[PDB]
Parts: sequence; structure tokens; C-alpha cells
Amino acid sequence: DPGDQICIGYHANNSTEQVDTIMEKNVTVTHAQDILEKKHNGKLCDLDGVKPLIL
Amino acid sequence: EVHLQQSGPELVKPGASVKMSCKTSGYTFTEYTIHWMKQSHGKSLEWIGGIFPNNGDTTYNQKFKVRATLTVGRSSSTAYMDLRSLTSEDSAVYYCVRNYGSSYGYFDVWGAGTTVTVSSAKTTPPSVYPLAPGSAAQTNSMVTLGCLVKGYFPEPVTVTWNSGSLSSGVHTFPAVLQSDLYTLSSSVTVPSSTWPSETVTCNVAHPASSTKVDKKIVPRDC
Ligand SMILES: *[C@@H]1O[C@H](CO)[C@@H](O[C@@H]2O[C@H](CO)[C@@H](O[C@H]3O[C@H](CO)[C@@H](O)[C@H](O)[C@@H]3O)[C@H](O)[C@H]2NC(C)=O)[C@H](O)[C@H]1NC(C)=O
Ligand SMILES: *[C@@H]1O[C@H](CO)[C@@H](O[C@@H]2O[C@H](CO)[C@@H](O)[C@H](O)[C@H]2NC(C)=O)[C@H](O)[C@H]1NC(C)=O
Repeated sequence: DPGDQICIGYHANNSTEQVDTIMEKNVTVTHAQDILEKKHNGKLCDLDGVKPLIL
Repeated sequence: EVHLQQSGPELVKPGASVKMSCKTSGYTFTEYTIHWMKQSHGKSLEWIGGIFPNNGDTTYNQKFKVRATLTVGRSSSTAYMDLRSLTSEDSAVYYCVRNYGSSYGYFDVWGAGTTVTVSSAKTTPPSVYPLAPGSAAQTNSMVTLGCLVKGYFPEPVTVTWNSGSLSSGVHTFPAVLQSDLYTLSSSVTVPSSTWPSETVTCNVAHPASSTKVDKKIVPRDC
């Protein structure tokens, strides 16, 4: 008969988020955080309150 | 400079619909958002909505969401508003106004004002009666003359003296409602020497009935 067991381990999931490292590119990670904004809205706008002088 | 020319006063049966127009001029139509203001006669101002010409985006007040429909004719450089199924409630004045910049903007240029009247009543031409003082008493340093416009519908009417050449000393009183018709009076005050030698004529016009009448003040010869 088998005896009891305890295991130490770590989280896995279905994430395909990927980060780069000096030694290895495209390493797949459980969790990640984008810090680059690549999107804008294509318009000229009022700034804090104030409409710009658009000549 | 920046003129907003809007539609002329209208009368509509209760339950029907109106379409007042506002023509923009003096700036580039698509650079500022246009709005409409409702003012319940001499009370308080209400915001209806706004529209941006360049793409036709509309922004409404909760209260007016159903009854109103802002449209724009880019081709014509003109803004429109449309009021559906009216009541006595909607009888008020309506302003076409240019709001400066966006959601957080100020209304810098206000239009003339399209004033709408909601009533089942029929159109009634006025009646003009000149007012010469009694031959008895005589007003000495200045002679007061008058003009009475009674029983007309709907608002408004225009009163002039000598086709307009007569000015500062004229008072034209606000119309009042008498048995479901309007009635108002005017008082021109000229130097005693001028009358009765000079022709003092009352020029009144009522657009809603296509009526234009003149009355000359002939002295009371008792
Ligand atoms: C690290 O991962 C990157 C994203 O998974 C990957 O970028 C990918 O690069 C390949 C080619 O190197 C591109 O594959 C194909 O792209 C165009 C599609 O129009 C085609 O002309 C070709 O068939 C070409 O093979 C992927 O499109 C591109 N992925 C993205 C999102 O741009 C990197 O290559 C990876 N780096 C390493 C070192 O593996
Ligand atoms: C990763 O995705 C797989 C595929 O869907 C998950 O496996 C499923 O888990 C559900 C639980 O709701 C089961 O009902 C299905 O039978 C499983 N499908 C298969 C094909 O095994 C898996 O749980 C996901 N992993 C994580 C950490 O979310």
C-alpha cells in the first residue's frame, strides 16, 4: 500500500502572454502587464477645458 | 461677424409638428457645435440638445429625447430642429445657439429666436384705431398721440410711427390677452408745434395674416 504525500508546486494557466528577457525572447508567462499605449483617437480636442485655436 | 439667422415665428395645432431652421454665417460651419435652447416665456432657460455638423452627431436632454430631432444641412450650412406632437407645454421661444468647444463649452453666439405658439385657434387679423386727444383738455409743451391694435392672433405685430422716422419718445406696450385675442397700444410723444401740422401716421403689420395697415391721427374737432 502507498503512504501519504505532500507536494510543492506553482501556478499554471491558459495564458499566452509573452515577455522578453536578455537571455531569451518570447518567454510565455502566466501573467503580464503592458505598459505601452499604442492607440489614439485621430482627433484634435479641447485640452483640460479649453478649445485650441485651430487656424 | 458670427450671425445665426433662424426661422420666423410659427403657430401649430396641438398634436402636430414643427420644423424651425437656423442658418449659420460668419464662421466655418463644421468647426463648432450648434445647440438649441427653450425658454418658457419670461421664466427660465432649458437645454434641449446639440449637434455637430461635420459628422451629424447629436447630444440630447433626457426631457426632450423623444419629442425632438436635430438635423443639419451641411450643403445648405443650416441647422434644423423638429418638435413632434406638441402641447401647450411647448409653447415658448426657441434659440439656435453656437457652443464653443465641446461638452465643456460656453454658448457665445445666440440666435434671433423662433417663437412657437401651440393653439387650435384660428388666425385673426387685427384692428387699428388712432388715438387723438379730446379737443377739451390740451397737453401743452408736448402732445401725446396714440394707436390701438385690438383683437388679433397670433403674436406678434409691429408698430412704427411715420414709417420709422419717428423714434425716441415712442412706447409700444406688450400685448395682452382679451377674450382669447391679443390687444396692445402705442404712444408717440411729439412737440406741440409739430402737430396737427405734421402728418403723424400709425404703421402696423401682422405677418400671420399678411396684413399691413396705416392710420393717420386726425385731431378731435369738437
Ligand atoms: C516572438 O513572437 C512574435 C509574435 O508571436 C513573433 O513575431 C512574428 O514574426 C513572424 C515571422 O518572424 C511573423 O510571421 C509572418 O508574418 C507575416 C504575416 O503577414 C508573413 O509575411 C510571414 O508568413 C511571416 O512568417 C508574425 O506575423 C509575427 N507576429 C506578429 C504578431 O507580428 C516573433 O518572430 C517571435 N520572435 C522569435 C525570435 O521567435
Ligand atoms: C485551459 O483550457 C482548457 C480547455 O477548455 C480547460 O479545460 C476544461 O476545463 C473545463 C472546466 O470548466 C472542463 O469542463 C473541460 O472538460 C476542460 N476541457 C478540456 C479539453 O480539458 C482548462 O481548465 C483551462 N485551464 C485553466 C487554468 O483555466
